[PDB]
Amino acid sequence: EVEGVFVRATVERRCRAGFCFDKEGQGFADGVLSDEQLEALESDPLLKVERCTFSG
Amino acid sequence: EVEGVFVRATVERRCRAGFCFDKEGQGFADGVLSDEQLEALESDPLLKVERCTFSG
Amino acid sequence: QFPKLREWIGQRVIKDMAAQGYQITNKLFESTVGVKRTDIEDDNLGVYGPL
Amino acid sequence: QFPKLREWIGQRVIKDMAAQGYQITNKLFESTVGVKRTDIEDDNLGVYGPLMQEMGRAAGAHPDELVFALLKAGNANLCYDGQNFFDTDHPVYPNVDGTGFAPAADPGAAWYLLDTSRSLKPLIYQERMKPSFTSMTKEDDEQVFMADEYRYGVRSRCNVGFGFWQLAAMSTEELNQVNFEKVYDAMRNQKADGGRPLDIRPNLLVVPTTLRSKAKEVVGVQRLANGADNPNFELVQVLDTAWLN
Amino acid sequence: RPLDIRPNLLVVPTTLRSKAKEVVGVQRLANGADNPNFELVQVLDTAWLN
Repeated sequence: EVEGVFVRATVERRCRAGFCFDKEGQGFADGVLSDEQLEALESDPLLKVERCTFSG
Repeated sequence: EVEGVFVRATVERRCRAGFCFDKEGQGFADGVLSDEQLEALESDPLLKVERCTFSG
Repeated sequence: QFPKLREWIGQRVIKDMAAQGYQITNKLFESTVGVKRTDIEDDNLGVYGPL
Repeated sequence: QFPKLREWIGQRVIKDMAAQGYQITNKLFESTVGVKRTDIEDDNLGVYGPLMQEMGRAAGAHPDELVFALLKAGNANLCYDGQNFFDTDHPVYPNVDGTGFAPAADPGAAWYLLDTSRSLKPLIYQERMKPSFTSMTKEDDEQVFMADEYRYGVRSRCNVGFGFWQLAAMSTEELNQVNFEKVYDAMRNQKADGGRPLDIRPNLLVVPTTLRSKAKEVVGVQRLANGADNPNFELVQVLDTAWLN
Repeated sequence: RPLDIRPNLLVVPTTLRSKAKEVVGVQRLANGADNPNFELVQVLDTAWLN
């Protein structure tokens, strides 16, 4: 099981091309790959964040 | 009337077809009918709740 | 009773306490037998009267 | 442990000693109930108020549940050896040993107790009373009462625990003599590094309520189930429980 | 969670009084084998039923 999910329509910093804008991607508290890119992508939320059990 | 919907921002337990998912915001708080099943319906308001009457 | 400790899984599974009312009423349980004044006061053995 | 003291002829072998470091993480447990603030005062029989304090009773009962859940998982879970706690292929230095309804034979007088618990933090009481949370001003008049727990069991010694019984008492030669006394012999025959004994003294028998009477018959009555005999009378004292199975 | 029940009363009709006493009250049940339930539940007999 993976612990870590953000499902409150919450905002996170995801960078597409030359800018970082609101979007929900990985949104997990565990990492095995893309750690350096995840840091920029996984900036903790701006707004209310609540976690669930995807169990994927 | 519906004294409380107990829906906004919260998701409760909904046991259907043998799998108890969490969605559809079926929260309620009254003694009208299916009072015993009210426990099962409200068995997992995992997320923060925010009541708002529908005046039903 | 207070719910069993399940797990962390990040969030809290909020629970609701259970009311288990059980209504029950009362009844009446009389019984008796009819007799006669003359019979009680005229019998000699006297076993008619320990009612 | 040290190697056995060997004979001396011409020179001394400078032996070495092994190490079996065991790793196990911590888990977090919680149970909370959401209640209406107005309702707790709106009562005259003194009920619906003690329920919030009932989380203390729940937390007090929690460690037993955790330890016995780990006991149930014993067959599934792995010990320091890397095999299952109750496994028939426990790796000993020269060869492989084997210790595999819901039985378990344990020592109690040893310096270690099997299935050791971990009361890492106390049964702290978590509460949601009034102007301490947002559930009560920018929300309904809701209050939650919770008991946080940060404990976990341990698979301590898989070379002293035995399970997987057809626990029975009959004929004093085939059912008990070959299963319970078999476990007795296996536990007392355990050998450590160098071939020395572990000084295993089985004195704890843990079984669910279903096996309580039959365990009492195994330990407590001179005759087993047919009037033949009972070699295992007053050898292992059984404590009943229901948390497992 | 277990209820932690401690059954200590055995109430049976008169026709079962002897069998209940055998279950609790003697070391052997009916064939000299054993009685695991000896001195376990104190049996009280009753004749208000059946």
